[PDB]
Amino acid sequence: HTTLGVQDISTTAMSWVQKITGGVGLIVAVAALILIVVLCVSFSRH
Amino acid sequence: STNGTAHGHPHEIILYYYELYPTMTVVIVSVASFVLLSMVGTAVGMCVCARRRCITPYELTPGATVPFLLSLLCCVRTTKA
Amino acid sequence: CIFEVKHEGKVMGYACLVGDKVMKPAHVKGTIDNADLAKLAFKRSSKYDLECAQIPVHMKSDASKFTHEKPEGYYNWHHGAVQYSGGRFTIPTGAGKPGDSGRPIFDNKGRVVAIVLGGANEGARTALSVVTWNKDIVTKITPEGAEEW
Repeated sequence: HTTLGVQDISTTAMSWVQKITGGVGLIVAVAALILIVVLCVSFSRH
Repeated sequence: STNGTAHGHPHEIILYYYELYPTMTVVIVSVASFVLLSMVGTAVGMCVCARRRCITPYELTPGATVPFLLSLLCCVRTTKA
Repeated sequence: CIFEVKHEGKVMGYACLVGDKVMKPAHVKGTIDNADLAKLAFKRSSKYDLECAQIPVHMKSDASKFTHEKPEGYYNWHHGAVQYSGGRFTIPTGAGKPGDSGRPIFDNKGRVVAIVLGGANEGARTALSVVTWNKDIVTKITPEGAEEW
């Protein structure tokens, strides 16, 4: 009957592009946390 | 009609636009732009954090250099003269 | 080696030529009352409340060599003798007032041991809040309730 809202296909290919986005977000989140950790180390050092 | 092949990669992805559409792609593009902004914001934050690390050792006196390499690209180049 | 920071024609703290750098507490307002020194480019460091630069070649002979070595006993400073013990520098309350920041606390061989930033009044004596050298790196000791001079 068609006439509906996606999304739908095309798997693989679709994953190829999707995988490119969000990874860098995780990286900068981890780096942010690490910077906080080091900051706390300095706070402890003082 | 307007065959909506699968791929690929991507390629076909844009072919679907014709199939069910006006819209679809524009929203995805906006989402991509938002993702880019998040990526850019992260980088900006990272650079500020890199400053936060090089702070203390920003006054003067020997002490890196040293950890300035290994050293997140500045660190150095920075220690020197 | 000691130079005075002036602000609106008024001495706020001091600047010191230690090692091969030119130091002055970051919190001190004003500019070093010395042409050669004033035109320099300082690198601030808020952790250490320090603000160093490099000594011009023509003044490098005028630097003073600092030290991490500070055994309990008495030290020297412009207003008299400071006392060190329990990891704390103190002085007779009243002998240090606002406008004394930047002044070094020398030992008997001239080595700068710490730099005064302010002091907390704890009665008879005031525990000084100073910038002091650790094993190699700068540090800042601030007694509870310090009044930044």
